[PDB]
Amino acid sequence: KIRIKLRGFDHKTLDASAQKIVEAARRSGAQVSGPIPLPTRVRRFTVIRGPFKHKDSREHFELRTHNRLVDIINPNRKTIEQLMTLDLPTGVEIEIKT
Amino acid sequence: GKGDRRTRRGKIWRGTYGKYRPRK
Amino acid sequence: ARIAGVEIPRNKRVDVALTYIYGIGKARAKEALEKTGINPATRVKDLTEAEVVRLREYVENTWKLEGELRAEVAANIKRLMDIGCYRGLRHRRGLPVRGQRTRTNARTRKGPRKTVAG
Amino acid sequence: ARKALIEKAKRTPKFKVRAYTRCVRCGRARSVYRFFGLCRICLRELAHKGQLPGVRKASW
Amino acid sequence: EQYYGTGRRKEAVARVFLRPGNGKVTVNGQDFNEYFQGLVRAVAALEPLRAVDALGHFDAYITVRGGGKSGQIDAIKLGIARALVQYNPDYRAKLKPLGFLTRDARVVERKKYGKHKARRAPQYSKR
Amino acid sequence: SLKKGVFVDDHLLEKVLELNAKGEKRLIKTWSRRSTIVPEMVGHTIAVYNGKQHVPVYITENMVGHKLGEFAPTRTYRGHGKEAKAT
Amino acid sequence: ARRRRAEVRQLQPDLVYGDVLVTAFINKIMRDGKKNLAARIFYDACKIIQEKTGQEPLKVFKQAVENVKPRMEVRSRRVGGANYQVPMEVSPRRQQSLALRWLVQAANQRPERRAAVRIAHELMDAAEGKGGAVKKKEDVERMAEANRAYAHYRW
RNA sequence: CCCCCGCCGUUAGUUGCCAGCGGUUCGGCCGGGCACUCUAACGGGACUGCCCGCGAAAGCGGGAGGAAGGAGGGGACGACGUCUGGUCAGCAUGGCCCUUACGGCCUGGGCGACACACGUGCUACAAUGCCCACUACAAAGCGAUGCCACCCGGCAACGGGGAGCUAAUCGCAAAAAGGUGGGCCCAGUUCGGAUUGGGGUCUGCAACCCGACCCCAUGAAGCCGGAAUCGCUAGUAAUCGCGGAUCAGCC
RNA sequence: GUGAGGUUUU
Ligand SMILES: [Mg+2]
Ligand SMILES: [Mg+2]
Ligand SMILES: [Mg+2]
Ligand SMILES: [Mg+2]
Ligand SMILES: [Mg+2]
Ligand SMILES: [Mg+2]
Ligand SMILES: [Mg+2]
Ligand SMILES: [Mg+2]
Ligand SMILES: [Mg+2]
Ligand SMILES: [Mg+2]
Ligand SMILES: [Zn+2]
Repeated sequence: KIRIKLRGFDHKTLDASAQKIVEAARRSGAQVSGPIPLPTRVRRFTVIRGPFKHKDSREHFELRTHNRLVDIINPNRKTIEQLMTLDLPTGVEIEIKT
Repeated sequence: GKGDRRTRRGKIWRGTYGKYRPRK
Repeated sequence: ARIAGVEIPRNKRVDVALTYIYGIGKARAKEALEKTGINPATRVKDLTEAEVVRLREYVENTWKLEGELRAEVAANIKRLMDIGCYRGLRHRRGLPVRGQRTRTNARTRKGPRKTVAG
Repeated sequence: ARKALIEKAKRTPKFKVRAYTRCVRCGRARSVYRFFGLCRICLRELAHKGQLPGVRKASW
Repeated sequence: EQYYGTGRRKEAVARVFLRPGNGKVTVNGQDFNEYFQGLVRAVAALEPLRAVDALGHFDAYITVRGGGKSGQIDAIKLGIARALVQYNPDYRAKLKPLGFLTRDARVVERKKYGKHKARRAPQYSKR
Repeated sequence: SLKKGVFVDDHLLEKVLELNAKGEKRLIKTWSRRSTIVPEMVGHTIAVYNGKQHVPVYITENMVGHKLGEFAPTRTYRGHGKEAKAT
Repeated sequence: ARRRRAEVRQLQPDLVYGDVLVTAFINKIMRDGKKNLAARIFYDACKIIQEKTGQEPLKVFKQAVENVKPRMEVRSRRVGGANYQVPMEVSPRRQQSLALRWLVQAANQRPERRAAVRIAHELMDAAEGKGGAVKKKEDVERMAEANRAYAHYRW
């Protein structure tokens, strides 16, 4: 129904919300589906390792943007509550859309 | 040619289109 | 098939032989023919023999005569040194005057590999 | 200078040339980023302690 | 019409569409010589169909998305070869004697350090 | 490629034009050449850092839209030679 | 080293008329990876590969198989005093490949104004069977099996 | 053991396809699908394992066979050590001097000065190339003071809006020879090309000598090079095509 | 049964 911007640090810790709101919202009313994957925006900073005496042969450096969204089929007072009353604040910076 | 003053891709390599060959 | 100018490129396409007339180029030989109605894929030799002679006055209306603006190539260099500026001896020492490098590349206005002793 | 090149550039910034896009703790101004702030040298001796996660080694 | 065949060269999202009909070969809104016009490798597309005396009674249009052009032809040579699940894949005497059972996997190799265009590099100097 | 805004530096825009108030000596010290030379006063001598040192410039009424950027002597190029090649 | 058999250099089964022998020669005509400008010479040109040879549009090179292939020439010599390593008991694959890379520049190096003559400058030489590879088999490939002096140095 | 790649039942079904049959503006468009489709989550997923020859001893030719084969592929990866190789033009650290100073203080000039002489990037010697009707087959990073379709004023280099986006459609961009094209007719030639002094638009304190070079002026050199070099083994060269990164142009 | 115009020490 509603879009929720899911940004996690690692995809396991983003599955600590994408696999916890879902399995915390299937059992008692106003059901929920699984998360579709937003594109992992892997940045590229392929820059020189050594400070001065290093001309070529540099190492790849990435930046992984693990992002999904969970599609609920009904929001109410017992499923919007499950978005903001459970938390594992170690791999999660999420937003709620409207 | 790339390095020419005005060709097809001479606007591409140098950045902008011409005053006789516009965008559309 | 006589032309509007002086040097004849010997009976080519109207986009080609009409172009390198002095005072004429790509964006003058391209728009000077589509206004008059000549298909740009046709030949100068296969033009109408009245279009040979009536496409001559249109070129000689505004811009200054052949060789005179080529003399203004050497005269603009004269008028920029109105007090004998430094750009004048930027010009008259055989080098590009924009500010290119001149040890490597931009070997044009310099004499090609002319003078070194060692 | 070596110490107060940070405080030399903290006058009024004028306009959009001679940019003070410098590294934070040391006196570098080369290969800084608009996500790090640090440079390509300080991501080597700072982000490979574990101090700055996110960026890792991909090596695919 | 919707089959198992997904021929993916060139990161082309292959959705191949065919059933027993009347025409030889079709494409999205064109007629095999206007959309596929431009490469001679598109003059004879249906090699797995025409190779087994099953030439031209299939619709054989597509919805393929990604990359360029000739990997769609490779998505016919391999896309129909994966899309013959309607024509009973236990038929093991139709593609085995011909030199056909090598799959399209030749992808263009990636690019590395000290290098212009994927194993083109500046040379030695000795000074 | 010059535009409708003929820019002179705010450090050097109207602090060259002290002549037009009353009339004084024929020298005033400006710095820049990327800023446009002042078109208000004509015929006099304007002191400028001409690239090497502060030596003045003198117009003789030949400028209509010509750029002053061709006035910069600091490469005193005596001539060719003196290379000592193969090194 | 070199002690290993080759690769999948045999290109692909093509689809136009078969004929992988001369499609590789189209790959010798083309440059810069350009297609639909070299295949138009051999396939889409309907007036130069036929109406001049007399017959047989695709198999013009019947004459350009039997008596045109260069086969027999020296490999490589160092200071190597007076070896003359012509005979060599040469290979058919190298015999075909020297024709495929040496029957190319009788049209590129020999220009003509017309867009129907500079292409199929080669087709008359393939139909007739003449050029630079016919006198070369009499000059180079007939100086190895007649008489007795050269050198015992072989390998 | 760590992934790309070819690769699937399970796959999440905001990419969603009339593939059934649906109705539509005839883009699955729209009020249920997930049967066919990725991104990203994933566990199964052949192993010369079986056979017949070489052999006292695995090296063991080839067949079956699948996504691929006897090492499925490139890649990812870097020994004990060498060069008293180099780094203060990162950092801390020993040490020479400098602390009324090789510091800061203020904005013009310089690193792009020219007659050379080696290799490194764009790279035409032409009908097989080319200003030229043209609109497409897009792999991934980019982008809300930025991208900027459409709608513009447009001979425009580009003013001023808005359309969609706090970021996979919406828009980046054009994917390139796709052209079923008309021709440039052996040409030092619209194949080819720079330096050039005046005008018009700037993103920007400001573009000169250090804006892209935008239609203009104008187009010198070049027909494949010598004593034999040097990047390349089948998706490898080679023109073509896209974005960043400090980022205003871009050098 | 067969091979070198052939080198100088930084
Ligand atoms: Mg001429
Ligand atoms: Mg390639
Ligand atoms: Mg299924
Ligand atoms: Mg391996
Ligand atoms: Mg050394
Ligand atoms: Mg060394
Ligand atoms: Mg040293
Ligand atoms: Mg010449
Ligand atoms: Mg760019
Ligand atoms: Mg010795
Ligand atoms: Zn730093």
